[PDB]
Amino acid sequence: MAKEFGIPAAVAGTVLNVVEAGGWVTTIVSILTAVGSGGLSLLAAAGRESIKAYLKKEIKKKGKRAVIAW
Repeated sequence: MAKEFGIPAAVAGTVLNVVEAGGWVTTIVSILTAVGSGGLSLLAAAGRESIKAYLKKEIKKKGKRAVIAW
């Protein structure tokens, strides 16, 4: 999230913790839109897939720590 979208670690970790805790898509969308261009770019990258499901799969694929770095 940091390297490919410029999203800071504190925001990225919050978002992924919300994902892992089973939080709401609305919460994730609000945080990402509020962080600006980087969050908008991550939302764009998800395509039509729920941003929650997309990040959940990224965590399964790479591990949470690496998703934060990404």
